[PDB]
Amino acid sequence: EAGAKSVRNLPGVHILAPDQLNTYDVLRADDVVFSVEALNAYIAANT
Amino acid sequence: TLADPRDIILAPVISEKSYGLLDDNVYTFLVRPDSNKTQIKIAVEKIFAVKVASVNTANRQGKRKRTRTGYGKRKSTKRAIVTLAPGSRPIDLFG
Amino acid sequence: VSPGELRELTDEELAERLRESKEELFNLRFQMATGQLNNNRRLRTVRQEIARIYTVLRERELGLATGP
Amino acid sequence: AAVCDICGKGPGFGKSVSHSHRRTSRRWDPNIQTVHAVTRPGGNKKRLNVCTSCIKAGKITR
RNA sequence: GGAGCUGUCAACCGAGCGUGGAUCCGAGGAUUUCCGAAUGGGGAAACCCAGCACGAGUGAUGUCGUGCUACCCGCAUCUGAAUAUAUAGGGUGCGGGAGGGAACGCGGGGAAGUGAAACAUCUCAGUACCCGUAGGAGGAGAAAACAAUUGUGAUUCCGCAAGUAGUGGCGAGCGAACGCGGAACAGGCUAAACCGCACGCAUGGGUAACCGGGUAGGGGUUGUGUGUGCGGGGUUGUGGGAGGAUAUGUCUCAGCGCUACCCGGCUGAGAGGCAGUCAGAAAGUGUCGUGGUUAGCGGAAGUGGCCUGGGAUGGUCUGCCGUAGACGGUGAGAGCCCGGUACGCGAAAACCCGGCACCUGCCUAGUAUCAAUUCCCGAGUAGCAGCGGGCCCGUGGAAUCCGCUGUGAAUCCGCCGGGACCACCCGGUAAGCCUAAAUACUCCUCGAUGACCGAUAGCGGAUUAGUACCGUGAGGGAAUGGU
Ligand SMILES: [Mg+2]
Ligand SMILES: [Mg+2]
Ligand SMILES: [Mg+2]
Ligand SMILES: [Mg+2]
Ligand SMILES: [Mg+2]
Ligand SMILES: [Mg+2]
Ligand SMILES: [Mg+2]
Ligand SMILES: [Mg+2]
Ligand SMILES: [Mg+2]
Ligand SMILES: [Mg+2]
Ligand SMILES: [Mg+2]
Ligand SMILES: [Mg+2]
Ligand SMILES: [Mg+2]
Ligand SMILES: [Mg+2]
Ligand SMILES: [Mg+2]
Ligand SMILES: [Mg+2]
Ligand SMILES: [Mg+2]
Ligand SMILES: [Mg+2]
Ligand SMILES: [Mg+2]
Ligand SMILES: [Mg+2]
Ligand SMILES: [Mg+2]
Ligand SMILES: [Mg+2]
Ligand SMILES: [Mg+2]
Ligand SMILES: [Mg+2]
Ligand SMILES: [Mg+2]
Ligand SMILES: [Mg+2]
Ligand SMILES: [Mg+2]
Ligand SMILES: [Mg+2]
Ligand SMILES: [Mg+2]
Ligand SMILES: [Mg+2]
Ligand SMILES: [Mg+2]
Ligand SMILES: [Mg+2]
Ligand SMILES: [Mg+2]
Ligand SMILES: [Mg+2]
Ligand SMILES: [Mg+2]
Ligand SMILES: [Zn+2]
Repeated sequence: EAGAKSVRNLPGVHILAPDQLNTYDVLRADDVVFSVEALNAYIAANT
Repeated sequence: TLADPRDIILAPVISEKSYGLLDDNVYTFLVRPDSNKTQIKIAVEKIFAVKVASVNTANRQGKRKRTRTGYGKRKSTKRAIVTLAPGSRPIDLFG
Repeated sequence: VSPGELRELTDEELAERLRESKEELFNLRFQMATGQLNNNRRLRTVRQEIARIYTVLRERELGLATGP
Repeated sequence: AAVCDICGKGPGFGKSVSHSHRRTSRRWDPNIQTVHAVTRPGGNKKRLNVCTSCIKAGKITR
């Protein structure tokens, strides 16, 4: 929650959780930034 | 909670009929509309220190006046016309 | 008249401050009818101080802040 | 009457079925019989409306 | 709370108040005419007239102010008519009820139009409407349960089973349950046998018992049986309980059951353990919370240049904030001008929730084995029959469940259910009561949302709106926003 609060009110930055990835939010964004704790927790859930 | 004879008598009537009765020592008061002639006679003999011969009362309905938000009825009064004793002190109603 | 200065009056000075303040309203109701009252804010003032005296006399027979 | 003054038993409502199976409303009223009951022996009587199932038991005396 | 204010259609004025804290916001208190369940008696609701007690006023009747006085039910007392026991009724003092509310709940009453291409059975539909009566939810509920040879183990609710089994002038249509997956979990008191004590009825006087049992006497009639109450004992399905028999066992003191002794029980206090606002008993006084609600306040960063214009929030170059780029206002698209937002601070008093005391209550004698003779396990009930209601089941071979009428059992070697019924086997112990949670609803209070409406739309109602107007009445019911 230290970095979640840091990028709330930037225009264009949308924040979601690893278990809340969905097609409408990936395709709206030109760039997808994973936290390294969040990218491993997405790969280890889909093997 | 105690009473007062000045709670019955509200105000005097100021009109060119009531000025014509001041010459004969006859006074016109607006009284509270739930008061009989004996309350009014005990009160005038205790407020002004005078002797009262007779009290004549007259209810009057309120006027109803046209207004753009509808009709509206005014307040309903009770006059009481007080005749003093033959030869007592006149009441100074301050004008 | 402040409420703080009506509380040192004992038990029957309030009954004769109530009595000489209903005469003050009575003389002011005659001056409004005859049109000889310039200060018309004094009708509102005397009605409040009659109302303020009944509050002090009622508290003393309800057991709230008694004392001469 | 149709209401017992001890057990509170009232009428039940049902139907009345004909041969063409047409159904109309009627009442099963209870067998209410009047009694002049006493409380203590030799006492004064009192008119009550009781049913026959409470005279068959010992709910009242006479 | 912090400098203006005396609400608003809706101004024009008049006269005043405020840094000695006003107006305004919140909490508690006082006042609270008259009608209305309306309740002193009356009435055409908002009016009319009193009685009694205590005060005020008058020379004295007049007059006045504050209290109290309906009816019914319940409890506690006094009186006890015809009439004797007595009751009905009456007097007195305490408590309670009545009426209203948008939906939701439970019990009871109960249509029709319509569908059947007509219609009567059936449907619509146990719907509309109606009556009784609640609670913050209610009802239900601790197996007379299902199941079928292994088993599940209170109820309610949602999804399946399933538009299936079936049921139907086998027409139109209607329609389960077994069982499986979940939400949520909780279990507790009484009646009876018998044992003490209190009151009433009947019987008995050395017939006899009883005086806690045994052991000696004494007393010399308060026993024996039964009825109504209050305690103890008892709460079960693998049947349990009372009553026996044998071992085993009792925290202190006082009192008590004719006297002594051995033993045991009862009452009161103390000590110790437990439980508590609860379904399992119930009220209250204190004190303390990192607590909650009913006002609030603080809160970062541009007077930036030039162009356009009445106006910059616009364009165009620049400077910053962001745990704040939600929304709105401001002379046109504003994070940086304002009210605020993110994020933190704030409660005298009242109320709610919780903790600790105070207080209140329960427990401190039984436990274990054997015996299987007796006693008990909820009565005008179950069952049976007659007529009906409802179950998928429309009277059918019709079980289970419920109503009225009639007949009318048994206490465990009992009784009820397992879809007529019988035998066997399995399952459970009806005719007493209470029980949180999951579920249903929003007149009303705060806080957000909309590929919702934007004045013939959205509520009938942005405007005198249930207003004007129409109707005797119940009811009907508009139109009108923008400098
Ligand atoms: Mg008053
Ligand atoms: Mg005359
Ligand atoms: Mg007249
Ligand atoms: Mg005119
Ligand atoms: Mg009757
Ligand atoms: Mg019926
Ligand atoms: Mg029909
Ligand atoms: Mg019967
Ligand atoms: Mg205030
Ligand atoms: Mg207030
Ligand atoms: Mg009345
Ligand atoms: Mg009446
Ligand atoms: Mg008698
Ligand atoms: Mg009610
Ligand atoms: Mg029909
Ligand atoms: Mg028809
Ligand atoms: Mg038809
Ligand atoms: Mg047709
Ligand atoms: Mg309940
Ligand atoms: Mg289940
Ligand atoms: Mg008992
Ligand atoms: Mg502020
Ligand atoms: Mg600011
Ligand atoms: Mg704007
Ligand atoms: Mg904005
Ligand atoms: Mg049937
Ligand atoms: Mg069978
Ligand atoms: Mg039983
Ligand atoms: Mg039972
Ligand atoms: Mg119940
Ligand atoms: Mg519930
Ligand atoms: Mg709202
Ligand atoms: Mg409209
Ligand atoms: Mg338009
Ligand atoms: Mg009319
Ligand atoms: Zn009966």
